[PDB]
Amino acid sequence: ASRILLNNGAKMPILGLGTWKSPPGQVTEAVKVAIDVGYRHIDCAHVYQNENEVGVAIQEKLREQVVKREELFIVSKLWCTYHEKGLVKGACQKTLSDLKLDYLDLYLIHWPTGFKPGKEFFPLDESGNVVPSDTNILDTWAAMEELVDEGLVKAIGISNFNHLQVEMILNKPGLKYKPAVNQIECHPYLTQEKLIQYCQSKGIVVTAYSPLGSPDRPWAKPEDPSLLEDPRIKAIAAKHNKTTAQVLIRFPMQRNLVVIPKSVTPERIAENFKVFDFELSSQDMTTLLSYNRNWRVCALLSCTSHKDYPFHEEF
Ligand SMILES: NC(=O)c1ccc[n+]([C@@H]2O[C@H](COP(=O)([O-])OP(=O)(O)OC[C@H]3O[C@@H](n4cnc5c(N)ncnc54)[C@H](OP(=O)(O)O)[C@@H]3O)[C@@H](O)[C@H]2O)c1
Ligand SMILES: O=C(O)Cc1nn(Cc2nc3cc(C(F)(F)F)ccc3s2)c(=O)c2ccccc12
Repeated sequence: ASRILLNNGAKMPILGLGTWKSPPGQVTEAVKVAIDVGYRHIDCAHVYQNENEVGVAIQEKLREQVVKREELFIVSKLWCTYHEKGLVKGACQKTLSDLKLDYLDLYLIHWPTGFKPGKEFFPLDESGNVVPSDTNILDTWAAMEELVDEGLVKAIGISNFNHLQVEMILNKPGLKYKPAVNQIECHPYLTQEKLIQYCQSKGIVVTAYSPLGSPDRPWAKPEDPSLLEDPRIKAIAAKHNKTTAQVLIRFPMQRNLVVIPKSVTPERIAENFKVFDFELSSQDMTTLLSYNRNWRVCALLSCTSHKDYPFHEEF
Protein backbone atom coordinates (compact mmCIF):
# COMPACT_ATOMS: atom_id res chain seq x y z
CA ALA A 1 0.00 0.00 0.00
CA SER A 2 1.33 3.34 -1.16
CA ARG A 3 -0.20 5.70 1.43
CA ILE A 4 -0.72 5.75 5.19
CA LEU A 5 -3.78 7.29 6.93
CA LEU A 6 -3.04 10.26 9.15
CA ASN A 7 -5.03 11.36 12.17
CA ASN A 8 -6.32 14.37 10.20
CA GLY A 9 -8.16 11.97 7.90
CA ALA A 10 -5.80 12.49 4.89
CA LYS A 11 -3.52 9.95 3.29
CA MET A 12 0.26 10.42 2.98
CA PRO A 13 2.49 8.63 0.42
CA ILE A 14 4.97 6.47 2.34
CA LEU A 15 7.78 7.34 -0.09
CA GLY A 16 8.83 10.93 -0.57
CA LEU A 17 11.70 12.76 -2.26
CA GLY A 18 14.05 14.57 0.09
CA THR A 19 15.57 17.92 -0.90
CA TRP A 20 18.12 18.90 1.79
CA LYS A 21 21.46 19.60 -0.03
CA SER A 22 19.80 19.31 -3.50
CA PRO A 23 21.57 22.11 -5.36
CA PRO A 24 19.24 24.82 -6.57
CA GLY A 25 20.41 24.35 -10.14
CA GLN A 26 19.58 20.65 -10.07
CA VAL A 27 16.51 20.26 -7.79
CA THR A 28 13.97 21.48 -10.42
CA GLU A 29 14.93 18.73 -12.81
CA ALA A 30 15.18 16.25 -9.88
CA VAL A 31 11.60 16.94 -8.75
CA LYS A 32 10.27 16.78 -12.35
CA VAL A 33 11.88 13.36 -12.84
CA ALA A 34 10.55 12.13 -9.47
CA ILE A 35 7.02 13.10 -10.33
CA ASP A 36 7.38 11.53 -13.77
CA VAL A 37 8.47 8.21 -12.28
CA GLY A 38 5.86 8.09 -9.51
CA TYR A 39 6.69 10.21 -6.54
CA ARG A 40 3.84 12.12 -5.10
CA HIS A 41 5.38 13.41 -1.87
CA ILE A 42 8.20 15.98 -1.73
CA ASP A 43 9.88 16.90 1.58
CA CYS A 44 10.91 20.49 1.79
CA ALA A 45 12.13 23.19 4.11
CA HIS A 46 12.82 26.91 4.08
CA VAL A 47 16.23 26.31 5.64
CA TYR A 48 17.22 24.19 2.60
CA GLN A 49 17.24 27.41 0.56
CA ASN A 50 15.83 25.70 -2.54
CA GLU A 51 12.00 25.94 -2.12
CA ASN A 52 11.70 28.33 -5.07
CA GLU A 53 13.29 25.81 -7.42
CA VAL A 54 11.38 22.87 -6.00
CA GLY A 55 8.29 24.98 -6.62
CA VAL A 56 9.17 25.53 -10.27
CA ALA A 57 9.07 21.76 -10.83
CA ILE A 58 5.79 21.25 -8.94
CA GLN A 59 4.14 24.09 -10.84
CA GLU A 60 5.34 22.83 -14.23
CA LYS A 61 4.10 19.35 -13.64
CA LEU A 62 0.76 20.71 -12.47
CA ARG A 63 0.54 23.02 -15.49
CA GLU A 64 1.53 20.09 -17.75
CA GLN A 65 -1.33 18.09 -16.11
CA VAL A 66 1.04 15.25 -15.24
CA VAL A 67 -0.55 15.30 -11.79
CA LYS A 68 -3.39 17.13 -10.01
CA ARG A 69 -2.66 19.13 -6.83
CA GLU A 70 -4.84 16.83 -4.77
CA GLU A 71 -2.58 13.92 -5.78
CA LEU A 72 0.54 15.65 -4.41
CA PHE A 73 1.59 15.61 -0.82
CA ILE A 74 3.94 18.53 -0.16
CA VAL A 75 5.62 18.93 3.15
CA SER A 76 7.64 21.87 4.55
CA LYS A 77 8.88 22.95 7.95
CA LEU A 78 9.00 26.03 10.22
CA TRP A 79 12.64 27.00 10.80
CA CYS A 80 13.94 27.63 14.35
CA THR A 81 14.23 31.40 13.98
CA TYR A 82 10.44 31.70 13.41
CA HIS A 83 9.01 30.05 16.59
CA GLU A 84 7.49 33.33 17.81
CA LYS A 85 3.70 33.32 17.45
CA GLY A 86 3.97 36.51 15.34
CA LEU A 87 6.37 35.08 12.81
CA VAL A 88 4.76 31.72 12.07
CA LYS A 89 2.13 32.81 9.53
CA GLY A 90 4.69 34.79 7.58
CA ALA A 91 7.15 31.97 7.48
CA CYS A 92 4.50 29.60 6.21
CA GLN A 93 3.34 32.05 3.51
CA LYS A 94 6.98 32.59 2.33
CA THR A 95 7.21 28.81 1.90
CA LEU A 96 3.82 28.65 0.12
CA SER A 97 4.82 31.45 -2.23
CA ASP A 98 8.17 29.88 -2.98
CA LEU A 99 6.61 26.43 -3.58
CA LYS A 100 3.90 27.97 -5.79
CA LEU A 101 1.21 26.44 -3.62
CA ASP A 102 -1.88 27.74 -1.91
CA TYR A 103 -1.72 25.12 0.88
CA LEU A 104 0.74 22.59 2.27
CA ASP A 105 -0.30 19.02 2.94
CA LEU A 106 1.86 18.97 6.08
CA TYR A 107 3.78 21.71 7.94
CA LEU A 108 6.24 20.63 10.64
CA ILE A 109 7.96 22.31 13.55
CA HIS A 110 11.42 21.60 12.13
CA TRP A 111 13.22 21.32 15.50
CA PRO A 112 11.86 21.72 19.07
CA THR A 113 14.36 24.54 19.69
CA GLY A 114 13.55 28.20 19.03
CA PHE A 115 16.47 30.45 18.08
CA LYS A 116 16.71 34.22 18.09
CA PRO A 117 14.80 35.76 15.25
CA GLY A 118 16.75 37.54 12.50
CA LYS A 119 18.35 37.02 9.10
CA GLU A 120 20.69 34.33 10.41
CA PHE A 121 19.31 30.64 10.49
CA PHE A 122 21.88 29.84 13.19
CA PRO A 123 22.47 33.01 15.25
CA LEU A 124 25.54 32.39 17.44
CA ASP A 125 27.20 34.24 20.36
CA GLU A 126 30.90 35.04 20.07
CA SER A 127 31.77 31.66 21.59
CA GLY A 128 29.75 29.75 18.98
CA ASN A 129 26.75 28.76 21.06
CA VAL A 130 23.37 29.08 19.32
CA VAL A 131 21.31 32.00 20.69
CA PRO A 132 17.95 30.71 21.91
CA SER A 133 14.59 32.38 21.75
CA ASP A 134 12.47 32.36 24.82
CA THR A 135 9.57 30.71 22.96
CA ASN A 136 8.29 27.32 24.09
CA ILE A 137 7.04 24.34 22.18
CA LEU A 138 3.39 24.75 23.32
CA ASP A 139 2.94 28.36 22.17
CA THR A 140 4.58 27.46 18.87
CA TRP A 141 2.15 24.56 18.57
CA ALA A 142 -0.86 26.85 19.05
CA ALA A 143 0.52 28.99 16.27
CA MET A 144 0.73 25.90 14.07
CA GLU A 145 -2.92 25.09 14.90
CA GLU A 146 -3.94 28.52 13.61
CA LEU A 147 -2.46 27.68 10.17
CA VAL A 148 -4.91 24.77 9.91
CA ASP A 149 -7.73 27.04 10.92
CA GLU A 150 -6.78 29.52 8.20
CA GLY A 151 -6.64 26.89 5.44
CA LEU A 152 -2.92 27.35 4.72
CA VAL A 153 -1.98 23.81 5.84
CA LYS A 154 -4.00 20.55 5.88
CA ALA A 155 -1.97 18.84 8.64
CA ILE A 156 0.61 19.95 11.24
CA GLY A 157 3.37 17.96 12.85
CA ILE A 158 6.74 17.98 14.58
CA SER A 159 10.26 16.92 13.79
CA ASN A 160 13.18 15.90 16.05
CA PHE A 161 10.95 15.87 19.12
CA ASN A 162 11.83 13.31 21.77
CA HIS A 163 9.17 11.30 23.54
CA LEU A 164 8.88 13.76 26.47
CA GLN A 165 8.46 16.63 24.00
CA VAL A 166 5.89 14.66 22.03
CA GLU A 167 4.11 13.99 25.32
CA MET A 168 4.21 17.67 26.22
CA ILE A 169 2.25 18.55 23.10
CA LEU A 170 -0.17 15.69 23.61
CA ASN A 171 -0.87 16.93 27.16
CA LYS A 172 -0.89 20.63 26.17
CA PRO A 173 -3.73 22.55 27.92
CA GLY A 174 -6.41 23.11 25.34
CA LEU A 175 -4.74 21.08 22.61
CA LYS A 176 -6.80 21.49 19.44
CA TYR A 177 -5.03 19.28 16.85
CA LYS A 178 -2.68 16.44 17.68
CA PRO A 179 0.52 16.26 15.67
CA ALA A 180 0.06 14.13 12.58
CA VAL A 181 3.64 13.23 12.06
CA ASN A 182 6.87 13.18 13.87
CA GLN A 183 9.78 13.27 11.37
CA ILE A 184 12.96 11.89 12.94
CA GLU A 185 16.28 10.44 11.88
CA CYS A 186 15.97 6.69 11.41
CA HIS A 187 18.10 4.00 9.78
CA PRO A 188 19.79 0.72 10.85
CA TYR A 189 22.40 2.63 12.94
CA LEU A 190 19.65 4.68 14.69
CA THR A 191 16.66 2.34 14.85
CA GLN A 192 14.54 4.35 17.32
CA GLU A 193 12.36 1.46 18.54
CA LYS A 194 11.35 3.20 21.66
CA LEU A 195 10.32 6.60 20.09
CA ILE A 196 8.60 4.97 17.17
CA GLN A 197 6.45 2.71 19.29
CA TYR A 198 5.39 5.65 21.46
CA CYS A 199 4.43 7.76 18.53
CA GLN A 200 2.57 4.94 16.75
CA SER A 201 0.82 4.03 20.03
CA LYS A 202 -0.59 7.59 19.89
CA GLY A 203 -1.69 7.53 16.21
CA ILE A 204 1.25 9.76 15.19
CA VAL A 205 2.86 8.70 11.92
CA VAL A 206 6.68 8.61 11.89
CA THR A 207 8.71 9.75 8.92
CA ALA A 208 12.25 8.48 8.69
CA TYR A 209 14.85 10.89 7.45
CA SER A 210 18.44 10.30 6.34
CA PRO A 211 17.45 6.68 5.55
CA LEU A 212 20.70 6.17 3.58
CA GLY A 213 22.79 7.86 6.34
CA SER A 214 23.19 11.13 4.43
CA PRO A 215 26.47 10.39 2.66
CA ASP A 216 26.53 14.06 1.38
CA ARG A 217 26.14 15.59 4.90
CA PRO A 218 28.78 18.33 4.87
CA TRP A 219 30.31 17.21 8.19
CA ALA A 220 31.04 13.60 7.20
CA LYS A 221 34.22 12.07 8.67
CA PRO A 222 36.14 9.01 7.39
CA GLU A 223 35.71 7.05 10.62
CA ASP A 224 31.94 7.39 10.57
CA PRO A 225 29.96 4.24 9.93
CA SER A 226 28.67 3.99 6.37
CA LEU A 227 25.30 2.28 5.75
CA LEU A 228 25.66 2.08 1.99
CA GLU A 229 28.99 0.32 2.28
CA ASP A 230 28.12 -1.98 5.21
CA PRO A 231 28.82 -5.47 3.94
CA ARG A 232 26.05 -6.89 6.14
CA ILE A 233 23.41 -4.74 4.47
CA LYS A 234 25.01 -5.29 1.11
CA ALA A 235 24.55 -9.03 1.59
CA ILE A 236 20.85 -8.67 2.32
CA ALA A 237 20.52 -6.57 -0.83
CA ALA A 238 22.29 -9.27 -2.90
CA LYS A 239 20.01 -11.99 -1.58
CA HIS A 240 17.07 -9.95 -2.81
CA ASN A 241 18.69 -8.84 -6.10
CA LYS A 242 18.17 -5.23 -5.01
CA THR A 243 20.57 -2.35 -4.31
CA THR A 244 21.68 -1.50 -0.81
CA ALA A 245 19.78 1.80 -1.03
CA GLN A 246 16.62 -0.09 -1.97
CA VAL A 247 16.97 -2.28 1.13
CA LEU A 248 17.58 0.78 3.23
CA ILE A 249 14.41 2.40 1.82
CA ARG A 250 12.17 -0.67 2.09
CA PHE A 251 13.29 -1.23 5.73
CA PRO A 252 11.36 1.73 7.22
CA MET A 253 8.43 1.05 4.89
CA GLN A 254 7.88 -2.30 6.62
CA ARG A 255 7.97 -0.65 10.06
CA ASN A 256 4.87 1.36 8.95
CA LEU A 257 7.07 4.47 8.51
CA VAL A 258 7.15 7.10 5.72
CA VAL A 259 10.61 7.43 4.22
CA ILE A 260 12.14 10.32 2.26
CA PRO A 261 15.42 9.48 0.57
CA LYS A 262 17.10 12.40 -1.20
CA SER A 263 18.69 12.38 -4.61
CA VAL A 264 19.33 14.73 -7.51
CA THR A 265 20.58 11.78 -9.73
CA PRO A 266 17.81 10.78 -12.12
CA GLU A 267 18.84 7.11 -12.18
CA ARG A 268 18.86 6.91 -8.37
CA ILE A 269 15.61 8.84 -8.11
CA ALA A 270 14.04 6.06 -10.22
CA GLU A 271 15.90 3.24 -8.45
CA ASN A 272 14.76 4.58 -5.10
CA PHE A 273 11.12 4.34 -6.13
CA LYS A 274 11.38 0.72 -7.16
CA VAL A 275 10.78 -0.67 -3.69
CA PHE A 276 7.16 -1.74 -3.77
CA ASP A 277 7.87 -5.02 -5.67
CA PHE A 278 9.83 -6.96 -2.93
CA GLU A 279 9.70 -7.75 0.73
CA LEU A 280 12.25 -8.02 3.45
CA SER A 281 11.69 -11.08 5.68
CA SER A 282 10.95 -10.73 9.45
CA GLN A 283 14.41 -12.05 9.99
CA ASP A 284 15.88 -9.47 7.63
CA MET A 285 14.04 -6.79 9.60
CA THR A 286 15.29 -7.97 12.95
CA THR A 287 18.81 -8.40 11.53
CA LEU A 288 18.80 -4.79 10.25
CA LEU A 289 17.40 -3.64 13.62
CA SER A 290 20.39 -5.31 15.28
CA TYR A 291 22.81 -2.88 13.63
CA ASN A 292 21.70 -0.05 15.90
CA ARG A 293 24.50 2.04 17.31
CA ASN A 294 22.70 5.30 18.31
CA TRP A 295 24.56 7.09 15.51
CA ARG A 296 23.18 10.45 14.40
CA VAL A 297 23.72 12.42 11.23
CA CYS A 298 21.83 15.37 12.59
CA ALA A 299 22.77 16.68 16.09
CA LEU A 300 24.72 19.97 15.77
CA LEU A 301 27.11 20.62 18.68
CA SER A 302 26.50 24.37 18.77
CA CYS A 303 22.88 23.66 19.76
CA THR A 304 23.50 21.19 22.60
CA SER A 305 23.07 23.70 25.44
CA HIS A 306 19.63 24.80 24.27
CA LYS A 307 17.01 24.17 26.97
CA ASP A 308 14.88 22.07 24.56
CA TYR A 309 17.77 20.18 22.96
CA PRO A 310 16.11 16.85 22.19
CA PHE A 311 18.90 14.32 22.35
CA HIS A 312 20.12 14.22 25.88
CA GLU A 313 17.01 12.29 26.93
CA GLU A 314 16.95 8.51 26.52
CA PHE A 315 13.79 9.08 24.36
N1 LIG B 1 13.54 17.02 9.63
C1 LIG B 1 14.84 17.24 9.69
O1 LIG B 1 15.52 17.72 10.59
C2 LIG B 1 15.63 16.54 8.57
C3 LIG B 1 17.01 16.29 8.74
C4 LIG B 1 17.75 15.65 7.71
C5 LIG B 1 17.08 15.24 6.55
N2 LIG B 1 15.70 15.52 6.43
C6 LIG B 1 15.02 15.22 5.13
O2 LIG B 1 15.29 13.86 4.76
C7 LIG B 1 15.87 13.76 3.42
C8 LIG B 1 16.75 12.53 3.30
O3 LIG B 1 17.91 12.69 4.18
P1 LIG B 1 19.37 13.20 3.75
O4 LIG B 1 19.30 14.17 2.64
O5 LIG B 1 20.01 13.62 5.01
O6 LIG B 1 20.13 11.88 3.25
P2 LIG B 1 19.81 10.47 2.59
O7 LIG B 1 18.54 10.55 1.82
O8 LIG B 1 20.04 9.44 3.60
O9 LIG B 1 21.06 10.34 1.55
C9 LIG B 1 21.14 11.28 0.49
C10 LIG B 1 22.49 10.93 -0.18
O10 LIG B 1 22.38 9.60 -0.74
C11 LIG B 1 22.75 9.57 -2.10
N3 LIG B 1 21.93 8.63 -2.73
C12 LIG B 1 20.57 8.69 -3.02
N4 LIG B 1 20.07 7.65 -3.60
C13 LIG B 1 21.16 6.80 -3.72
C14 LIG B 1 21.18 5.53 -4.31
N5 LIG B 1 20.17 4.84 -4.84
N6 LIG B 1 22.43 4.92 -4.30
C15 LIG B 1 23.55 5.53 -3.78
N7 LIG B 1 23.52 6.79 -3.20
C16 LIG B 1 22.27 7.40 -3.21
C17 LIG B 1 22.45 11.00 -2.54
O11 LIG B 1 23.27 11.31 -3.67
P3 LIG B 1 22.73 12.20 -4.98
O12 LIG B 1 21.80 13.21 -4.45
O13 LIG B 1 24.09 12.72 -5.49
O14 LIG B 1 22.17 11.10 -5.90
C18 LIG B 1 22.89 11.89 -1.33
O15 LIG B 1 24.31 11.98 -1.31
C19 LIG B 1 16.52 15.19 3.34
O16 LIG B 1 16.98 15.51 2.07
C20 LIG B 1 15.47 16.09 3.97
O17 LIG B 1 14.41 16.20 3.01
C21 LIG B 1 14.96 16.15 7.41
O1 LIG C 1 17.57 20.53 9.71
C1 LIG C 1 17.62 19.72 8.74
O2 LIG C 1 16.60 19.38 8.15
C2 LIG C 1 18.95 19.20 8.25
C3 LIG C 1 20.05 19.99 8.90
N1 LIG C 1 20.56 19.45 9.94
N2 LIG C 1 21.63 20.13 10.53
C4 LIG C 1 22.21 19.49 11.71
C5 LIG C 1 21.26 20.15 12.82
N3 LIG C 1 21.14 19.77 14.07
C6 LIG C 1 20.26 20.53 14.83
C7 LIG C 1 19.93 20.34 16.19
C8 LIG C 1 19.00 21.21 16.75
C9 LIG C 1 18.63 21.02 18.20
F1 LIG C 1 17.27 20.89 18.24
F2 LIG C 1 18.99 19.82 18.63
F3 LIG C 1 18.94 21.96 19.04
C10 LIG C 1 18.41 22.23 16.03
C11 LIG C 1 18.70 22.44 14.72
C12 LIG C 1 19.64 21.57 14.13
S1 LIG C 1 20.19 21.57 12.52
C13 LIG C 1 22.18 21.32 10.05
O3 LIG C 1 23.13 21.91 10.61
C14 LIG C 1 21.52 21.89 8.89
C15 LIG C 1 22.04 23.11 8.42
C16 LIG C 1 21.41 23.65 7.30
C17 LIG C 1 20.35 22.97 6.71
C18 LIG C 1 19.82 21.78 7.14
C19 LIG C 1 20.46 21.24 8.29
